[PDB]
Amino acid sequence: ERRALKIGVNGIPVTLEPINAISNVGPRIVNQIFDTLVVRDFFSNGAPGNGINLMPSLAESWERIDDKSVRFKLRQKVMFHDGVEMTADDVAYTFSSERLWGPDAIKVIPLGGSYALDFDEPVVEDKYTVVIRTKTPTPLTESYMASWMGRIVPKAYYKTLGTAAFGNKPVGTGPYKFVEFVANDRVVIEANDAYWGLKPTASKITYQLVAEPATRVAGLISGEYDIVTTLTPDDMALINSYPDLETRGNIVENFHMFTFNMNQPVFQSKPLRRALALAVNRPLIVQSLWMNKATIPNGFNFPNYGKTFDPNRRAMEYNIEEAKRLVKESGYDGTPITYHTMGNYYANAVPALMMMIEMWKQIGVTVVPKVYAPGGAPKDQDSYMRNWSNGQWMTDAWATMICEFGPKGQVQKRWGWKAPAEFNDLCTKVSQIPDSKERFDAFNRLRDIFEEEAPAVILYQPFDVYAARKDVHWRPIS
Ligand SMILES: O=P(O)(O)O[C@@H]1[C@@H](O)[C@H](O)[C@@H](CO)O[C@@H]1O
Repeated sequence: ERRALKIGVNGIPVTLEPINAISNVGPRIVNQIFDTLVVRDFFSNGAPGNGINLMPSLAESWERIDDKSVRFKLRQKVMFHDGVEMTADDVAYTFSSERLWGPDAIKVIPLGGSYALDFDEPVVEDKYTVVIRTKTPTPLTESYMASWMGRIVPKAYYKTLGTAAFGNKPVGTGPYKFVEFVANDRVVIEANDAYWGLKPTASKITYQLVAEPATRVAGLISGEYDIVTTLTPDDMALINSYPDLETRGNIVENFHMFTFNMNQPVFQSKPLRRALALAVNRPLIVQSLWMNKATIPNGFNFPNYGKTFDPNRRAMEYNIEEAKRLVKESGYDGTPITYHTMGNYYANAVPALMMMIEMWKQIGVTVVPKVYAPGGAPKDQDSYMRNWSNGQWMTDAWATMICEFGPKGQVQKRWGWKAPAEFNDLCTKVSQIPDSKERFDAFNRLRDIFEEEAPAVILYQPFDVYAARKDVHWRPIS
């Protein structure tokens, strides 16, 4: 009654440490190894899978005490995979200055600080009670605990190994336990029948990298894989013609983009970045490669932001006249610019790049594709243009404009974006004020600066498609 599942995936994460595994490919694995304190109810308030009401998980209950503090009462007798009982000490360590948000924690969780709330040190009240605290007020704590930043780690084991080594031999509380990790190849996990929640329904899960999507489709058809990920609308007709198979597709709260290494002289200033942005004909790409199923957002602005979503914001601009003028102004040499892509790790990455290369040729810029294999990513000094994505992981516009593009983020710190001082001051501002017209307007000003500066260029939200045998009723791919 419990099958061993074989899952053909687009990629494999670089680690299984849950924060450092945040990517398009990590969470589907780490969400089976680890649990959170609370979980989102994806079908609350009539939502078709993107609901936000919070429900108990490792925490049986919780109470917001004040604008800075939330007490969690933990489930008792929850076992980590190595037999150690989870306690409030583990939860406190998970959100500690040492592990997550303090100064030295950046050396090993590079993005921990940028993706953290303004935490203060947790307080352990007793074995099963912990208080999560923030130095300044925020309403986001509880929902943050249901996010991909909330996965609970075992303090003693993790601290002994350290972040990096723990990521190669992870121990969690989740329904599946670690068996093996081969970089750029596979992860195997097995049923944890000591799980505190519903008994696992699969005996084992193997996530196998299959880089080419047509090979993933063919492996589903042959029975080599039970489930495959990261397909496109074009694959659906063929798969659905097999009575034993099916596809599922939906718009995801994630956007595809391209971005720049702004430490490189050719992109240190906005003119050539903005020229490349203004020449992207998004409706043509969507009609050609996505069967008109991918969604083009009106800026860095998504409905899940709730009170900081602007439903009346203007479209992102397409203006080849202005693009040509900026190519001339920038002083651009005609020298080819590389665009690195890890094959089709992002669905339609290579065919979308080929369409954009032609769009860029029409404005006088020569862009060359550099298609590489997993593990073959270039050193930052050899990177110029590259593709990326951002998952919109909070019900607030703080993520990902501030997380990724704010003064504490990687776009400014690692990739060298010298953002206007006004942008960094508005990032600081929205983070210290509550939902209101000043906050809503500040996000619209950040969005405008983002478009004028072009540190990245938003393409669209992909229509994500997965496929599986109909007789495989549980699919651990999100
Ligand atoms: O495109 P990727 O697979 O690398 O994954 C990105 C992360 O890098 C990013 O940290 C996060 C939040 O913005 O969204 C995605 O998961």
